[PDB]
Amino acid sequence: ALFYGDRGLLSGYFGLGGAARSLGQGLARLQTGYLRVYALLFVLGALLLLGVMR
Amino acid sequence: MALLGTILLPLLGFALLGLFGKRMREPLPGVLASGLVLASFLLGAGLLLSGGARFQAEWLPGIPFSLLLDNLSGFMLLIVTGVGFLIHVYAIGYMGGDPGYSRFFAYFNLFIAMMLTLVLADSYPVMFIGWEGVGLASFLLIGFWYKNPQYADSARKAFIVNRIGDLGFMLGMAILWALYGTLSISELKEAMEGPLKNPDLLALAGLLLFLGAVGKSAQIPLMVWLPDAMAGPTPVSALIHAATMVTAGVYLIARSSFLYSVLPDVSYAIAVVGLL
Amino acid sequence: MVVLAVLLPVVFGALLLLGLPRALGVLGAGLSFLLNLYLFLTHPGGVAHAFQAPLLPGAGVYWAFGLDGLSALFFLTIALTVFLGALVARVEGRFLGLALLMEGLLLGLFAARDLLVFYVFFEAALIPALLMLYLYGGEGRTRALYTFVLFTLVGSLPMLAAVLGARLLSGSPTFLLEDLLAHPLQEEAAFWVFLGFALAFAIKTPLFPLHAWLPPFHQENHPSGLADALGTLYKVGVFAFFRFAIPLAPEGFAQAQGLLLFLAALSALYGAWVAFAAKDFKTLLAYAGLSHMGVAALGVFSGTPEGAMGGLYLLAASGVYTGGLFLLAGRLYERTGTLEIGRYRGLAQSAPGLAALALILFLAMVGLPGLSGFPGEFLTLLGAYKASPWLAALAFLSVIASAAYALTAFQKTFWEEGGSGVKDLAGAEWGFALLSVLALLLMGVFPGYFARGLHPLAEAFAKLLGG
Amino acid sequence: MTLAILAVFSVALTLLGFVLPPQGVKRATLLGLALALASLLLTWGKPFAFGPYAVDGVSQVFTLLALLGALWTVGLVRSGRFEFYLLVLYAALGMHLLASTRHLLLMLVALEALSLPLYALATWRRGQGLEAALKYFLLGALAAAFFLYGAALFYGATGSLVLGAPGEGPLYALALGLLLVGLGFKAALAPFHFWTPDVYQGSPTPVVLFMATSVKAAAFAALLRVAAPPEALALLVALSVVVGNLAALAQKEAKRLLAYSSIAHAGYMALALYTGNAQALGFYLLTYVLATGLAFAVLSQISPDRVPLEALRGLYRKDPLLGLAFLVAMLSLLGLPPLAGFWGKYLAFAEAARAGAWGVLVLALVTSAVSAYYYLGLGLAVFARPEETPFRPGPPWARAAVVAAGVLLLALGLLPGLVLPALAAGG
Repeated sequence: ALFYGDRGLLSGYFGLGGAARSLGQGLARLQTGYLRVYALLFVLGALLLLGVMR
Repeated sequence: MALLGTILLPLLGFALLGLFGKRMREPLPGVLASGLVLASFLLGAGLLLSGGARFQAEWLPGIPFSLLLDNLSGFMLLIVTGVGFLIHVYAIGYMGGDPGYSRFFAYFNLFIAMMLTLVLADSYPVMFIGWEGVGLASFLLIGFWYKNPQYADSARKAFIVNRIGDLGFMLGMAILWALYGTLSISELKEAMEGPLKNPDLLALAGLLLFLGAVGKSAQIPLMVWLPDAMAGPTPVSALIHAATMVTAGVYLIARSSFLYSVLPDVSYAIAVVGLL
Repeated sequence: MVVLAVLLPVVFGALLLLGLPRALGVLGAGLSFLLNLYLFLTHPGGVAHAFQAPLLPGAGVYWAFGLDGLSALFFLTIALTVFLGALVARVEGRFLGLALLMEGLLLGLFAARDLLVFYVFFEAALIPALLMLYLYGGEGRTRALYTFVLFTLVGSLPMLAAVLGARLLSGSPTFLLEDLLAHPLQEEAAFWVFLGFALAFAIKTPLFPLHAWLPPFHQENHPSGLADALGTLYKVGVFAFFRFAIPLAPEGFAQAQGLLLFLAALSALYGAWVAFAAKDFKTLLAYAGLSHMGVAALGVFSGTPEGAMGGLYLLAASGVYTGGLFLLAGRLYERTGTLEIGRYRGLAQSAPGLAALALILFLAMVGLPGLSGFPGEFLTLLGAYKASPWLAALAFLSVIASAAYALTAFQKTFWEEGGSGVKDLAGAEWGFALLSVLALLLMGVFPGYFARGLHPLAEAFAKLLGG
Repeated sequence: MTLAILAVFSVALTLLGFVLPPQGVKRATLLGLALALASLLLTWGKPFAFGPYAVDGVSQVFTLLALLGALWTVGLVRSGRFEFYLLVLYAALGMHLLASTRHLLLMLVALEALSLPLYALATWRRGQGLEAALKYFLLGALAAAFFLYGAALFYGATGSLVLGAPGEGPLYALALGLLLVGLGFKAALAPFHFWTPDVYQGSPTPVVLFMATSVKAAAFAALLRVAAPPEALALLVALSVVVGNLAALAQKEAKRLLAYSSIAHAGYMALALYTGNAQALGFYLLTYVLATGLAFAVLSQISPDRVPLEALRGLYRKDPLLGLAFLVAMLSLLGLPPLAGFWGKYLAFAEAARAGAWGVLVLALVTSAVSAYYYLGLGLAVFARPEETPFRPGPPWARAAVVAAGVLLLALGLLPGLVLPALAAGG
């Protein structure tokens, strides 16, 4: 019982690996390839920074 | 130093018969074994008749290696080495045409050495070396003809059920460290005279010492391990059930006579378990 | 002096990798063994041969070395185990070089007299390990590798903040251990830094929830288990705790102690208990290692110099008998071709003296008195019991589970009815055997002599937790 | 007076290439760049300022790096158009100017100087290379606009277009922000990073070597000159490292993966920006430039247009030395001991923690561990069984280059007490 529990533990860690992978390709999905997309994401980011500065 | 010799001879012999031993003619491992055991009894009885013996040596800090040979130790020593020797010679007889004569008498010497290590101890961890050691040699002999499945698992069960007891022994032993800090039976007894302290904890230590004793002397609930010790060669069963082993169950209490003589509850229970 | 003993296996490994042939690196590990032993005997004290050299003068990182009462045998132990790995071996990849490299690396690890250098070695040891893993065998090689490596690395990189924080928040001029200890961290500064040491140290110990990498690592290396044997000498977490984590930021450990003792206990019990269910040598030895480490850590965490000395000792010796069991397992592999426990039963009649060798090793493992395990296990029991008795107790339904798994394995591998029959013993395996038995017997019979250097360190760094 | 050498060779070769075979022009441009670097060594500890133009320890180190990158990238390119050298020359001077001044407007002009000729270097003319070039120019000119209005607002809050002027409250804050925008974009910090994946994948590989080394170098050089506040620094770092590594996980392609990775790396270097140590940063970029230059030289020896991750595999068997070197590059870019990449990372992290910014440092470090996935996913990928893959095994030029670069890497991993003694004043 404790053995299988441990196996399952290992599998859950794999779960985190895949969560970071997934999050990653969401972030990689953030880039569509359309230039207008990159431009809007751009201005967005910059306004975020200037907001942070105060 | 002479006191240690008694222990050393059926180790040196054990080591000859385990290491070589198959390099010996069929009588010889029996002859060696029985010979080293022969003058262990003899050469330790020389010590006993001379009034006593002592040994103190380097080990874990705070826990030196201390052997005390007195009346209580000597009585046991004579029983073990004498009857043990008789059983050695008998084993020279009953073991015949059986390969691993070497193995057998190696195991035999070894056993003798271990028991001598157990009963001569002025410190409980040395006593414990004795305990686990004798449990081990029992394991080893009980499975002597290994080609049989039934006489394998026997010894396994032995050393497991028994290690429950050894765990009790360890725990109780840790209990009297935090408490006193000696762990040498003589000074541990001389430290237990007077008012004592924290009686609940002392009773616990003695109770775990007993939880060990139950395993070693085959009382209830750990009773179950002994019947299956039939598996080994008969003189092994002779050595375990009479002259060695279970007797140490009693002896641990007897050296601890100081400890239990002040514990009414525990002793009541001991008698109850004895009766049952 | 020290640095030579540190460097000797490192060079020999290179000479094995590119260099030819295989055989020389064996006597290389032997030489390391002899010198490390030589430094072990003739030791003057804490300083031994001191070493200081500029590394980044402006940063404050210097090469700082010496042998403690601790660093000491660990040179001997590691040198030994790895030497056996060299000789009995049979991985013989020309990565016995990767091994000697790893040995030397660990030697450098223990000798580090300053934090950042220690850090450097700590991270460096990873590479051969991954290599002798990756390119030297296993089917699931790459995923097991990412497991072991990423566990260690995710643990590791944050600690640099603590090693910086240890220097920077304490205003220590350099990374020198002496200096760092001379400037203690305050409350809820020492807290964060100790914690940051504690994660990286816990994951490499291992303790209970974080051990999940250990079974995959040991399975996929080259089956002789040279890579594995050296992997177990890489289990150094406890040493790092006692030497670094606790003394630099003890105030946090005061809070964490209950939890650490608990985890040590549960690691021990769970380890030995789960070990039972194991169907192969790699996994079995893994969980067993987990139990032992549980015990050691239990010893250290209690304060109480008794338990601590027990912990470090148990560590040192268990490197040896575990690494030994690994090499031995591999050697029976090469002759058989399988690491499975159930199949191929008869051995004992067939194998003349192996039953004795493997038995000796296993007896050392279950912590039988007279062999290496018991002194550490026992002293540990004492100290653990001093701090938290309950956790000593839970941790000590260990011996039962330990004897269980060990005896089950030994019986089913050796004692029963004949198979075909097996190869007797190799000439490497003989040196391996005898040397092993010698080590185990000597550390078991005279736990006094070894660990005398452990004793001052034990009680002083225990009182470090006092007033 | 390295500037002298640069302007001279560029202007001269312009007309000379009419009379010279393109190879003769290659020989020329190569010679010029190497000579400029020579003048850089002979001036170590000789810092020199003329106009808004100023050469100091920083200019010295960072243009040492940049010049190195330019030489390596020209080494590979054998196209029989003399301009495909000329443009590189131009760009190089432009980067030198960028690192060499505090004048916001001269900085602007320098930015155009370095950036315009790379747009043209983006064309192998492969259909992607035009898309890449396009995105690059549009986003680039946008950032031009920003850095310019920034200079105008700096001149706004204070009497000068030169950096270091005393500075106001909110308007000054705003102005420093508007400088930070362009200067940040040029360094591939997130979330300004979007171009990076597309352009590295789109442009011909050797050119990308040039960019990914020289450009990042010059950009951090000019960045140190700016006064940037802790909170913003925190943001940029966090985003760069997170999105960089995470999205790099998603990468199936070597160049693009390397782009995202390089976003994470800009993220790491930005920590040095907390104290702006520059002995530390100088070192970091030394290590990084060597490793990356190496990596892209190898990616060039695979294919100019695109390299997938598998292509990297079995590289050890094919050429042992290149496999090993690529491995080392992956580890130095991972920031693992005992490599110079570890000391660069450490020096940045050290300056970071020295500044007492903890959470940021931690995140950076954690996701830096995340990066090991793909860094080993390449470095080890070297040893797998080779699949069908294009391989052109170089001149002695490339073999000796890549191996030299690696050796320089690990040398300073063990002995930074060689160069680090003077990344400072130059002792």
